[PDB]
Amino acid sequence: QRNEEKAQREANKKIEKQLQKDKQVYRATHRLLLLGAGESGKSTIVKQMGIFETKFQVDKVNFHMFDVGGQRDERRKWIQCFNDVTAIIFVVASSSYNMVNRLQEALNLFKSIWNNRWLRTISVILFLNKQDLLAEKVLAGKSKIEDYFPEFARYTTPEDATPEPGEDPRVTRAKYFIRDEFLRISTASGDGRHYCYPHFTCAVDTENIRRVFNDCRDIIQRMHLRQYELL
Amino acid sequence: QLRQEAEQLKNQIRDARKACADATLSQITNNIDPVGRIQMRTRRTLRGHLAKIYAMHWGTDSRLLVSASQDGKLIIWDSYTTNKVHAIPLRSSWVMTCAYAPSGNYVACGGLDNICSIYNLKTVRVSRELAGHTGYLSCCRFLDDNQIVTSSGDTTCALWDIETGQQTTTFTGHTGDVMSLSLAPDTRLFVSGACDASAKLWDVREGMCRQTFTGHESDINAICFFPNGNAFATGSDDATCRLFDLRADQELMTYSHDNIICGITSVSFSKSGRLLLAGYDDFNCNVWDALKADRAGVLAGHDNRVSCLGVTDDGMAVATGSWDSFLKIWN
Amino acid sequence: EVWVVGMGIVMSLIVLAIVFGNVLVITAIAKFERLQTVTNYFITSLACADLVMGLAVVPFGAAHILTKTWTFGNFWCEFWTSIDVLCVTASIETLCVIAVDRYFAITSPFKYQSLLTKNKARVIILMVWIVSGLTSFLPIQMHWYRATHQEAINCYAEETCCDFFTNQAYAIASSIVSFYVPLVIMVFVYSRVFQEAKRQLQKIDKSEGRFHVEHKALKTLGIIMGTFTLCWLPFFIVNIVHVIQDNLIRKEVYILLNWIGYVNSGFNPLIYCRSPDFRIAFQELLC
Amino acid sequence: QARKLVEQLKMEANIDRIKVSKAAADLMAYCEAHAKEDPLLTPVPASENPFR
Ligand SMILES: CN[C@@H]1CCc2c(ccc(O)c2O)[C@H]1O
Repeated sequence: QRNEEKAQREANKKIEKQLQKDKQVYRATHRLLLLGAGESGKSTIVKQMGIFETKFQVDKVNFHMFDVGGQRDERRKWIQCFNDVTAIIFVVASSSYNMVNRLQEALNLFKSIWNNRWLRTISVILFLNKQDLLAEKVLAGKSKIEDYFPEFARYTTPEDATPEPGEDPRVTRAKYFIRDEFLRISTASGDGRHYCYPHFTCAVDTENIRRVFNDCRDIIQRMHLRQYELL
Repeated sequence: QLRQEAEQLKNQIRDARKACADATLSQITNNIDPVGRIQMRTRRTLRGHLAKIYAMHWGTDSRLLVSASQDGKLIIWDSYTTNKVHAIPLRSSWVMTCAYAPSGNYVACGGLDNICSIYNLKTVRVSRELAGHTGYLSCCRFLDDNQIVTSSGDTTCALWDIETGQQTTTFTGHTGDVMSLSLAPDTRLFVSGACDASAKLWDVREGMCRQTFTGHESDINAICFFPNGNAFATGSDDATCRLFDLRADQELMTYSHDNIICGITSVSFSKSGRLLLAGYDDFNCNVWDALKADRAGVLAGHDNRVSCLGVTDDGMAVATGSWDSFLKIWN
Repeated sequence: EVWVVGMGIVMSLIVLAIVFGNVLVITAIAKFERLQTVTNYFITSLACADLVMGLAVVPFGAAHILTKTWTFGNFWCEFWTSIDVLCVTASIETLCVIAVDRYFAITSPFKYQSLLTKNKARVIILMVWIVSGLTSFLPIQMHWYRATHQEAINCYAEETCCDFFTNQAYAIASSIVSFYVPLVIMVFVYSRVFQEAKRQLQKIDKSEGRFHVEHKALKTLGIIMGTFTLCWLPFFIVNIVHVIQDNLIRKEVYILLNWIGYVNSGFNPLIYCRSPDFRIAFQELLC
Repeated sequence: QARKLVEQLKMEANIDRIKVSKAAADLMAYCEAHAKEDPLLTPVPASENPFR
């Protein structure tokens, strides 16, 4: 009779109430994808702050970072699952310009992620890890960046920049060239929907969580400002 | 070395298929009257999913269906009364497949985490967490109440035993990432389409591949047997759907149009096999007349790409689960 | 008369434009599930206010102007005036609420999801409509807006003449509730939004200056605020003045500025419903 | 690993096949025979429609 209908309606109401309660939490949290090459510093960044899930909260905001080991392959068919994440955190070792080039492989990966059809709105937060090792390599004359990257010979330091309080000009040029390659890749195919935020991080830094928080805030602010005809 | 032998065998297989290709499906079915225009309307819309949906599966009775969404929720709907019977939470938010057991008592669920989860509806807790895969798990189907076959990111497809939680047999020998699979009506054979252009056919009992088909030119995202069990249709990313045959290995008919360029995400057959409903990335589905390769209708109404598709066992309703968080049951 | 017909044609065109735009936006929001959003509830509240405006007060007022007399009852005059005040107050308050929603979404992005929800958006619209009703119907239907001077009491006694005569207190309170307070709120929130947009543009120029990577923000804020200000501020200044000064403002100027304020209801969907989603919805529905 | 591939190719190459005409005839015959029992091919009466 109608007893079954009444029971089904009660179950539906309870399920809907639970769904709203869970939806509050789901909309109150932000999902991030940690996607970088192996041994590039992903483990260090995870420690600082099939699938590895790390949840950290800053300023009463829930961030849910997801790092995927998976299988080493270039297809990345699972990348379409992350078309609704707040941002994609890209960790790359900038000191691997001479090692086997690892930097060229990372640039190709960044270009593939940037031009992906599903990731046409997700901004990318870029971490240029192992900064100290890059400085040590640059100071030593064993390896020349111009040899591995021919464009470095014609490159010149930016007129406007932010050099460190104690930094050599040579390592400054190296770091800015490494950043500028990724920035050029980001800008060439960009349409204003998603930007790239490069950061010169080190294994000894402690404020990378603040940097990620600020970049996420900027990402959401720019999304809101672009939804309306502003910015 | 063995490369010359492999090339000779491939050439022999191609020559045999050409020798068996005397006629074409189009020529024989040309004299048949066209199916005509089919108009479908959303009889029931199911709402309650917080985000995008990747899978759905009808029950043995056409009343119940289970849908998997990246919310971490596995909701079992009642199609007739648009009521949520169950809303199963998930350990991992990322889910890429779901399955509803023919017995109606068990539900499978797997995602980016390599584990496959089996839930007990009549008792809602994880009966068994089937582990052993390496890549992301892609599809699940229930051979029976105790046996389940899974396809994961790695090249291997595995047949599991729920009671023991171990791989009874493993179907390997493929190249790409396996994306979808479909069981035979007799539950003795199944196929598997993958990112590789090939779509092999596997024997459950023996555990060895029998035939392979390489008609496509891109990744295969969906696959489904003909109701006869003697043929199947695959959905690729090349904006083409092809109907293969088990008896004659060569592809029979191809379903494509110049206007559409987006890939196919999900395919399914009607009860009589006349209509090949296929989901697309153009935010709408297309109903293909299987015997003529002529479009018979358009299933529009989804705000995002359709990622799930299924036709009831009775053949009465067809439901599409898109990245738009809402199901849509047509008729 | 040739001159009389022309005003009739212009007012008929105004009515048609208002009704068409408002029904278009309302049906676009209602029919399509993708167009239902927390901001879209405020948008459809504004659309409903403009639609009831263009259906009730614009045509009856046009007939009153053309006929130069009120053929309906005195109760109908009071009802029409109350509906007019209700529509104006609801429309302007809803515009202010939309501005506040945009300010909260831009300035406080992390908390924006928590502050505004589907359930919490309904209360705000209900609050706006209750405020507008308390501003309009109560001082009019309870006869608190009636003036005391000889002309007003002579007009009110006659049932054939329907003109607006208001007291100092009611005019000041109605103006403050309807326009001036929402104007201040809009100015503040849009100044904050402009500052945020300029700051983000400066950050973008810092990050991607050498590569090609606030004209647009200025244009959008101009089309949003200038149209709202130019439509209603000229009416409200004289609304205050003709009560402060008993002879400064003539009736024809008052009515002309009131209708210039009215046409903002028609202009609203052009300003606010211009996203690609609305464009696609309008193209699908109209064709 | 090519030995496994060539063995599989040899195993799957020695199978019996029928002409495309026979398979197409079987598919057409099945579609014609089971056309009546298809609720999507032809709309069902509103009384017989569960969803309606
Ligand atoms: C009859 N016309 C009315 C008279 C006064 C008035 C209007 C609109 C909003 C207000 O807050 C008002 O006080 C005008 O539309």
